Amino acid sequence: ARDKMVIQAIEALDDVDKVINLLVARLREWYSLHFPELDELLPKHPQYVAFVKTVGHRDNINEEVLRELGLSEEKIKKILEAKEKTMGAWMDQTDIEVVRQLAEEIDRLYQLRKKLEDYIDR
Amino acid sequence: FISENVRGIYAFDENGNLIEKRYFTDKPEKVLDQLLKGEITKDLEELLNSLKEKGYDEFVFEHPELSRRAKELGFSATTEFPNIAGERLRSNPEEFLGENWFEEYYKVGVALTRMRIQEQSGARDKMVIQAIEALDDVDKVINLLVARLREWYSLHFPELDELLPKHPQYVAFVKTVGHRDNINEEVLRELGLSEEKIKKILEAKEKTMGAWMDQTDIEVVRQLAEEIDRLYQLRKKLEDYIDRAMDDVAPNLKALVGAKLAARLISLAGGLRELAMMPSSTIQVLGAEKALFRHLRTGAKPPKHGVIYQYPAINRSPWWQRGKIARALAGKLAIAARVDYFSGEYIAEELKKELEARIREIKEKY
Amino acid sequence: MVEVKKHKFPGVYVVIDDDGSEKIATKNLVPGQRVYGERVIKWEGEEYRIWNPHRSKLGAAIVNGLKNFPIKPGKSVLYLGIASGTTASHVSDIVGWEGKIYGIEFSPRVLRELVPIVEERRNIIPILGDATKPEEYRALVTKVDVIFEDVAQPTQAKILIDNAKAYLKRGGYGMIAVKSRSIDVTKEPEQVFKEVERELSEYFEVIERLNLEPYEKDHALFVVRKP
Amino acid sequence: KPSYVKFEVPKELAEKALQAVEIARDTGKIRKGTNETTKAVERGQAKLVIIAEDVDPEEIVAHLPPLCEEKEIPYIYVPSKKELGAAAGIEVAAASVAIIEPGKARDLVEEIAMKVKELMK
Amino acid sequence: KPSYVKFEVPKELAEKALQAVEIARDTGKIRKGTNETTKAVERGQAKLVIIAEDVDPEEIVAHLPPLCEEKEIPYIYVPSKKELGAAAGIEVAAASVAIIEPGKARDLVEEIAMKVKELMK
RNA sequence: GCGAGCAAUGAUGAGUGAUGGGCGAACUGAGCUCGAAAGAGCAAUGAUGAGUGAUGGGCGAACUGAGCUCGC
RNA sequence: UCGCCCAUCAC
RNA sequence: UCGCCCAUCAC
Repeated sequence: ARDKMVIQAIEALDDVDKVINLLVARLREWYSLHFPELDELLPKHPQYVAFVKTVGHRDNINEEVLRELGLSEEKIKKILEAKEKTMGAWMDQTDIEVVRQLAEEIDRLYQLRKKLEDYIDR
Repeated sequence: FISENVRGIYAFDENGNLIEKRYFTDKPEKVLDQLLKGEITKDLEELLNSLKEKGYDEFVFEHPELSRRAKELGFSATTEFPNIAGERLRSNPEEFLGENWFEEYYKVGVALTRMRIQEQSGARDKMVIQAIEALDDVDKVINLLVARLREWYSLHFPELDELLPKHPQYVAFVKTVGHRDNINEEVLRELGLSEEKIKKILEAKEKTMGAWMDQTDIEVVRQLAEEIDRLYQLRKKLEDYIDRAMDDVAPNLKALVGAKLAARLISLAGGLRELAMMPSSTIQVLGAEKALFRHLRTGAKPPKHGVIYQYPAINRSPWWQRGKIARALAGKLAIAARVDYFSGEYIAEELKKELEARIREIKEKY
Repeated sequence: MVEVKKHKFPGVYVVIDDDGSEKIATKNLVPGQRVYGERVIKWEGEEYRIWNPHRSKLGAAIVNGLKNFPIKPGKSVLYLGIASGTTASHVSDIVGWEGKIYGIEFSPRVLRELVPIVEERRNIIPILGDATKPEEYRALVTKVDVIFEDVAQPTQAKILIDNAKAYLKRGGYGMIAVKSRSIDVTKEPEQVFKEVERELSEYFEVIERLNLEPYEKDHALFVVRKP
Repeated sequence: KPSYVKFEVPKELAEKALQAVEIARDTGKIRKGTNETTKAVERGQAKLVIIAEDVDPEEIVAHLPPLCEEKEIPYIYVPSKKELGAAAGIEVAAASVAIIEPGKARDLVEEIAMKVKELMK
Repeated sequence: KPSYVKFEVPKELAEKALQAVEIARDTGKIRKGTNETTKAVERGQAKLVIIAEDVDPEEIVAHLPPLCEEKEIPYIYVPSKKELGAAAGIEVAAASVAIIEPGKARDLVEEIAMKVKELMK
């Protein structure tokens, strides 16, 4: 069946890219209730997901969680100055657990996108 | 005499025989959290009234502070953790609870441990509306990726698609069974299918019309089914959040100015209706007593503040800022009363953040 | 590429690794589950999980040649300072579907990661409360066959002894991993281990003592019987 | 769209009430912002009140319609608080505006009142 | 009479607890004031704790008796917070004082612990 | 002692490490601030010290590329 | 590719 | 400065 599976693997990569764009739009609109400054600073969807996985609660930021993620110093001269004066509100440390878990689930979908590109070649 | 447990609360005699036991009348995970941290509950009030009406008085409990609340309330209470009630009940539950007692321990113990963390978001009704859209968007991605999974797997075994139409059962088949020549009668019962469904599927094992997937073609289709399994776990993560967070309710004035000051200010206005109607300029001066009188009747200087002077960022504060803070407090107070009265939603930590920005700006200016 | 074999204790397994070394393991309580991100091992209709002695005092003590292991299939056990368990979770695999495990934790976060795993590890029950204060969890536990402590808090001698007054049966056993620094940071570890040996023998028959070098330093493991 | 509205309208009446603010401001007597609107509302003296459709949180103006029934005065809404502030001559926004004396605009405010009394019904 | 003085203290041992503070002051290891008492009463091996009889509100030290029953430690009291501060060597007051090492006071702590354990019984 | 096998079309070295979240080894434990200055007020029922964010100067930093293996 | 020290501003 | 438990992943 493999010449038909070429078509299904190509469509699966665009379908996986479409559901990643959808769940990251949901993650952006939800995390904007806690720290909305991130949405025009980070256009690269996987860096927005890796931030919400690694930071979780917006009050626990430092340089390491930005620098190790490969944000430049030209991005670290933002985020940190918004610690208290972000235009966002406050989600709780106890409520944001579901949004941290949503971000770890979406990081598994970048692995699915990569598993499908490893099969498109094949 | 008393022993303290999950399958209700228990009473035993000096010789270690049962007298009575009673089951709980609120959610047992909340009843255990009270009894374990040493405050007494309605079903134990009834069991000790039963023990009193039987003609006993020597009420030895397991716990010291549960026994404190008991003798502080007025009961004849003492404490011994190894007393003959607990030494019987925890040695052999079979005599008292029934043989499946560990199911009842399990189902409440894991719930108590999942529940022992407190909650205080700033605008939680909005922060749950986003989870209601996440439930709509989660079924929307499941109903997309499973369409790709159906169309791709039906190249190899199409005799399944119209036969397992409920999407989770098709995903579990493609995850756990996978390749079509694995299919046998036993693994379909290990998947939870009925005999009426297992006459079919096995019908097709000898005669399918699908074209071949090889050993690591079926693997990427299994990887897709293994990641869609986690999207059903994510649906449980959202269902368990909605069942916990969508039952919350909190007043705004109670958080912005504190309960006792909010409750006082509501009555100097005549009512919460008036506090939700009146202007900030009047809400500023409510209950100033004879300072407001001499501003009207004697034509003196207006008072800078009424009962809002008891606000915890005005009462201690130096003169340069007390008036500036009182004006912005009266505006933000008029908003919080309007939210509690017209809307019944919660935003009070946003209203605090804005007044806190104005207080920081007052320091930065003066 | 490995060979799977039985160990000297029931419910415990060994693998012969591709490196040509013996490594310790258990048969996974349910197959397909992950528990500490670990090296899981597929077999001919079975699944196994490693018990890593390079980050587990229980595994390291077994490699240092611990003699007396009282945890066996179908039995009842209490663990004090469990979290979820790179070192600890393997008691659920060894005790298996017919036995009972209580996991008690004081540390106010980590037990939240055991809570999902027990939606299939249904022989464990997790309870949050101070292991120093055996009254904290009284409603969700019973008498048991074995008690364990492995975090080595400053209170650890009281943690095992007073839990073993309320929760240990006649002909029951226990285990404790003792570290000197939690009781005194200045006097010799082997001297602090004597002060614990003379307090522990004030309530138990002490059946074994082991030092955890050359894995982990100034930590020791003791094994006890209640008569 | 906010909760506090009581009747539907097109741009009809609403663009004429914004036009009335643009001539009452410098021929008559006016106040701007919701606590000054509320002073002129509670002590009756506002002859017409204008409120925005985009107040956020919406709740700060939600008293103005029922309080204008309680005292018997006409009320109307307009599509943006920044444009209402600019019509009131200020450089910020305004959630509401109050007419105390129409100045030259009397026939125009009387048309607005007479046609709003077709909808408060 | 406050709720924390749960046993009747005689004309003996009280002055010996005062003396135990005086001689631990330069020779043992010691903390003074009730929050520092509280942390050295939880943490490590305290040997003895001392309270005043005139602490008001009584609630601030009312935690020390049940905290000593959970952890097998003796407690005793002396007639005044101002004298207990002067015994610790500070010109203010102290509601309580805690002994971590007795220094010279070791035979005094042994006599107090032996006699109080059989008094309360 | 001497030879033998392999190798720049790649010899050698390492069972050990990464990223994320808490707890424990007794936080400091009495000074501070106003005043011409003695003095006065606050403080062990907690004085003081320990913040986050940003601006400027200075200081430092680590794969090899041929050895490996043996019989008597 | 990353950390550390000193001097300094706003709250 | 020095330890103990924890998820997830590697050379």
